[PDB]
Amino acid sequence: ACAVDAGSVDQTVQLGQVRTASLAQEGATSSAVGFNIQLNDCDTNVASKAAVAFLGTAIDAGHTNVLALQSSAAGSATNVGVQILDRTGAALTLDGATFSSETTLNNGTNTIPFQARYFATGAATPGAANADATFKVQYQ
Amino acid sequence: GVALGATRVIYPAGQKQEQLAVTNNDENSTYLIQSWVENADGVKDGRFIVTPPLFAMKGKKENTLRILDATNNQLPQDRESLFWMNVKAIPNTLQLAIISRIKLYYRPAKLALPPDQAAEKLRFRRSANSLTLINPTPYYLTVTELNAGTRVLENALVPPMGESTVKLPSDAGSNITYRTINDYGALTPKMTGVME
Amino acid sequence: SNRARGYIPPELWDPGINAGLLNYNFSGNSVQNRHYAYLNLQSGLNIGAWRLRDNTTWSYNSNKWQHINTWLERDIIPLRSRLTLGDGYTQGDIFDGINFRGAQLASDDNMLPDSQRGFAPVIHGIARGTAQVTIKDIYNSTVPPGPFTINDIYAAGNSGDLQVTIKTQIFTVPYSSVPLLQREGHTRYSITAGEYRSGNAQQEKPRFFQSTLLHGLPAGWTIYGGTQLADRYRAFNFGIGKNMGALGALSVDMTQANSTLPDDSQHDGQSVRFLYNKSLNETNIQLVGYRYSTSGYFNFADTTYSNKRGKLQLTVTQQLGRTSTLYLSGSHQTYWGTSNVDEQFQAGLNTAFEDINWTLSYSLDQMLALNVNIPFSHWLRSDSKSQWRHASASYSMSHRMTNLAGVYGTLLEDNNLSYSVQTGYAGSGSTGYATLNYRGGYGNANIGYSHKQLYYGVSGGVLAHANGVTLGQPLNDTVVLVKAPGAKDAKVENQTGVRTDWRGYAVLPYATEYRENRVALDTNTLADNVDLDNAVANVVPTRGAIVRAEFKARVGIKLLMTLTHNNKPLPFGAMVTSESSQSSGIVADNGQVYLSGMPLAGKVQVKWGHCVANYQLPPESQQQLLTQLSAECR
Amino acid sequence: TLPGGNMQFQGVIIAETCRIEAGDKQMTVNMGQISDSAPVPFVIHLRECSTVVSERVGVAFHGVADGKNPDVLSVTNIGVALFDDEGNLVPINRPPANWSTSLHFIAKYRNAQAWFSLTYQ
Repeated sequence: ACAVDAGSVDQTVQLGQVRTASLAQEGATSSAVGFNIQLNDCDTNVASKAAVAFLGTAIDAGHTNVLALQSSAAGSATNVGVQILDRTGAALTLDGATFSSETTLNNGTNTIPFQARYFATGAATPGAANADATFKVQYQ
Repeated sequence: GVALGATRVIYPAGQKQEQLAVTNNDENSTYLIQSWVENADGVKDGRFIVTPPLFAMKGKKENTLRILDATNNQLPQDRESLFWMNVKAIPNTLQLAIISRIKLYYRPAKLALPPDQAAEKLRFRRSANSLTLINPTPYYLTVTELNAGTRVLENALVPPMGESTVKLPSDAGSNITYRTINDYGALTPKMTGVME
Repeated sequence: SNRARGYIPPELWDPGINAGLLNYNFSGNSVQNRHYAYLNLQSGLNIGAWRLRDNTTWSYNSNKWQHINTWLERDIIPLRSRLTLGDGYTQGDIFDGINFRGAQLASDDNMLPDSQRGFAPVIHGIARGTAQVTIKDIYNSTVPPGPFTINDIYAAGNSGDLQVTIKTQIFTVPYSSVPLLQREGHTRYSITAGEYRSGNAQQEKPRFFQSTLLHGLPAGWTIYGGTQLADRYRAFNFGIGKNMGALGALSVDMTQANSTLPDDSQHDGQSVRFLYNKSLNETNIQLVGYRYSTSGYFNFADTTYSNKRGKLQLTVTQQLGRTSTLYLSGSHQTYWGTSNVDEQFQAGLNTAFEDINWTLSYSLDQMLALNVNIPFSHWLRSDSKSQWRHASASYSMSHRMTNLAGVYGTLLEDNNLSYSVQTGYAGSGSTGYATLNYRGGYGNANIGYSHKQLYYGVSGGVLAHANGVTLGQPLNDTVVLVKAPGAKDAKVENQTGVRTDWRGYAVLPYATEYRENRVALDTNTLADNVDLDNAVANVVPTRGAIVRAEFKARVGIKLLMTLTHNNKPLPFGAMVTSESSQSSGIVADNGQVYLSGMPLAGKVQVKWGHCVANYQLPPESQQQLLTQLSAECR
Repeated sequence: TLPGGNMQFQGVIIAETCRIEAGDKQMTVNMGQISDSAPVPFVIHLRECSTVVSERVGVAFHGVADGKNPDVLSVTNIGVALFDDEGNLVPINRPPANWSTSLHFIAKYRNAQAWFSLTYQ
């Protein structure tokens, strides 16, 4: 019934600058940047709940819940990754079949917010940090 | 303690001002911060102004230093220029005043070679007991990890369009490896030396 | 008592300010086939510490004001929890997530420091003498002789083995992770009372009680219990989870439910949920979630009307070449009575080498997809300032065939104007898409043309605080109200299109709650005539708190003054004050003092430990960025 | 169940200078009264920075020079001499010479302030 908002298909989110002080050892985090997935022309009768599934490359086997960083000729960061959190503050895995917190769909424009941040899987080395993940919207 | 936001500051020509952060995370120390800028030789010069030149910080706090240009377009537009930014944090007995020096790269707009590719274009010349680094790139090169076989050499800084000489032991290996530091303060992966 | 890494005393948390909050979101869809108006309005009042929130919807086809939620949430620091009165929802980690209207008292994980989140075994034991105990380097410090309880181990998920070296008994602490596990000495509780609310009109509205408890016993054990009582449904859930270290982690819970059907018939049932997370092998991470529901087992959702024989989920992830991520997922559901079985298998291979990001996915009817993402930054030099560098190409092919090739990125100075033009083809339908999103300092406006559909939407927020009304981007829970009077058009940092208006008040839509966040005003894009006393502040807001970060700005022209007393530069540390604009400063060196916000003509007062210096400036100095004058003091 | 699209995250990471934390409170090394002399040790800790950045740090001393000897800090007819852990004299007002995250220095008689300069390569 509903259709994902056009423009939300191709979305770019800027995390700003994070100094290496905030990423000391494994488990350290950084500031969070808000973003959302828009939904328009939703019919609640056909589907009443919505969920989002994220699919993306993992930085390492033991940290599948953290994205991987693309190599850059200018020098990308090392042992750092991108972490995605739902509205409940819980980390989301990137296995491709883990639906986030199901949210009740409403008639009209629907917004499902999420958060992104930097997760240090090791010693932090400066450089560019470019990542990308494929998100899937599921209707119930 | 006092801490600088970045290790080196890139100042693009044409931009009015630049920003740099100064942080302190010791909630029980009073710090008088003083700032200034000196030329390549370490002599105080008025070509750059830091605002505020001096102020006071108490508790866990950070301030924003603003760097203003005053060269008034009296510098070349074909090569980068070097300056030294100095930040001092003033707290019988001896008092320890900590002064930190960081690099300031004044970078013109028009440039043929992007900064990333400058590292791979460095050239070497092996003399009898010294090594000379020919750098026809328009960027300052901060060469470290200058390893010569089983003998490691001293780090060096080569200005653009120039050559710098470093000592060379006779037992140093034939192959030479070096690394370059980018604008973010990270070591470029090891690269071999292209002898001419 | 060692404080946890990242702990802030609760007295440093700002409850907020007395303010009215409004969040409007209007959308208009004009579809011309060879008009729908939706409006979502969130009203709110932050009086004292409570947070009154209300949601309203209005629609128009080409008037129906419909309420959605009205709730008063509050934070209780002594109970380390939050209280929700009104229409809310229950997470239901062990039970089923349900919406309701009533009183919910729930513990919160965010209020704890980031160190004490997730699962990480705590290190006990005694170190002889002064030992610099080292954990492989998550933690590195010493400890006085005697028993020590290291509990600052960060949540690292599966990971590997933590080597503990005392300085020398060397013992390792391998550990696994299950979401249902808890740390040692950690208690999570959730009490919910009130009526049940559901979207379906057919379902009844009974009053219910729910209790959920999660306790972390020592040595990697977790005991979790739950009780769901109602007029017709009575269930008790008991579960145990164990960390076996190298072997893995286990969680098993049984729920006994006496449930009454829509008919008067009464049924009894038991359900066993078994969850197993394999440790790291070789590389490969496996999650096995099984649920066996015997005949006669029902949930509270089925009880409030007017079975599942078994469920099996198996997820295997393997990383190869540090680039490719094999994702296998299998779901298999049986049924009671009906012998039909629902199966779903999904296998994906995602690889991102250099800048190219290519993903090939397969799913079972079957569906295969290939996605290629290529940022334009690969080809053109990053030195060039052409806006086209902030663009990327997406090429997708889905097998019916669906091809979609598009360019997308930003082309404005502040990366506010997000543009996306994507041609497509379905096999023969040619339905291209084009969208322009603008995120400015007065609201977000998104307009889209789809080959015909025309979307136009505006989202914004109104804050009625003490110092007037401030308009800004749509508000997301905690909002930071930045107040810098006299500084018009000052862009904040680490956010896109969040600018101060002529009043000088702006709003940061998002700031992490119970955490230290930096609010900085970028002086680079700020007017020369205005100077900020402090361009950075730090605030730690609470859930739904409007915290104010104050920055004082001097509006007069900046000025550097060379002061000499008795033909000699003023001594270091001399205080220079100016009552003309209430400005202050300290002499830096060589009798030079910097002063922000000074009038054209005035007199400054100097205190070495009492002198007056008159000064006047020609109007030409006002047009100059930084003026320097020399004024001998009396 | 329909595909959503791609979502890109972009940012940059920058290093930072090593913070200086002298052992004594407020960086005030108490020496004592005078009737070389008894050694007075002071420690410096370079904290919150990567090892590579910390390694490439040039440490130097400079300050007020005594009239009798420009290589000793001015304070009667005495001065403060600074020695490294190895005990060799480190002259004041000298070019940097790279010397891990914990520095140790000794002061001896033979108040004042000593500009302690850390250049970051």
